[PDB]
Amino acid sequence: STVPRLHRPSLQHFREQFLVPGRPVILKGVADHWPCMQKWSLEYIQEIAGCRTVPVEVGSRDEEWSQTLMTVNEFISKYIVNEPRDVGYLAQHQLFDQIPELKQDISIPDYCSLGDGEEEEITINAWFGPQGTISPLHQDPQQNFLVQVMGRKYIRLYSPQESGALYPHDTHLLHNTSQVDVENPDLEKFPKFAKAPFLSCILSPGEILFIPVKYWHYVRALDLSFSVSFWWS
Ligand SMILES: O=C(O)c1cc(C(=O)O)c(NCc2ccccc2C2CC2)cn1
Ligand SMILES: [Mn+2]
Repeated sequence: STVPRLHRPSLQHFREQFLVPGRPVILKGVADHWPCMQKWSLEYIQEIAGCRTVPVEVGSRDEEWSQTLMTVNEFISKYIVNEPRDVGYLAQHQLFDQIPELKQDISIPDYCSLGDGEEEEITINAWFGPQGTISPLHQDPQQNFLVQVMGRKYIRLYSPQESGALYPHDTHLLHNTSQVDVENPDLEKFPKFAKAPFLSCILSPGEILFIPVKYWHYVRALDLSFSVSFWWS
């Protein structure tokens, strides 16, 4: 079944029915009027950040992801517009600490204040990449508000209760990552994955997905996509 969509729910309503229990939800009417929703085009991102060095993750379309450095202009040029030869992702980067002028175009969701951490310790990451970027099925150690700004993203969510049916890697460095290709699972090797229930959604611009702490999430970009994630506790 699908992730429920709620429009500007109260802090208490979000705290009691989702944050505390750990239930995913899509929040509407919250970030749809953030400045990023009208300003951030490729033309705008180049003007404000084109000459800045950003980390980019590259990988083949069972291959393997390496990490390099290049200017935003370079990234867009040879991973977004010019019929890219490989997949490049400006992923998990604190672009807004590097570029404060872009931090004016977003805010911190008020729902974060319901956490036991400090606002200064919230990690804001930019996920800027082309159609086709795919995360592995994985779980993070903090709460997360995934704000979609450009394009859409298909996202699958498995509860932490389903960890057994997701076959996590046994190396400590990857114990938070699933061995299973979500959208083409090897059921002969990972049979328990087939009967694991899940939530799914297509996250579209203006929307915020609340990924509870340690909720397994799988993300695939359907179009040219720019997402901003808020990791908070
Ligand atoms: O908000 C979140 O928790 C979140 C969002 C995304 C996203 O792609 O939007 C995400 N993808 C990870 C991913 C994809 C493609 C190559 C590499 C990587 C890894 C970072 C090394 C993971 N986590
Ligand atoms: Mn994640």
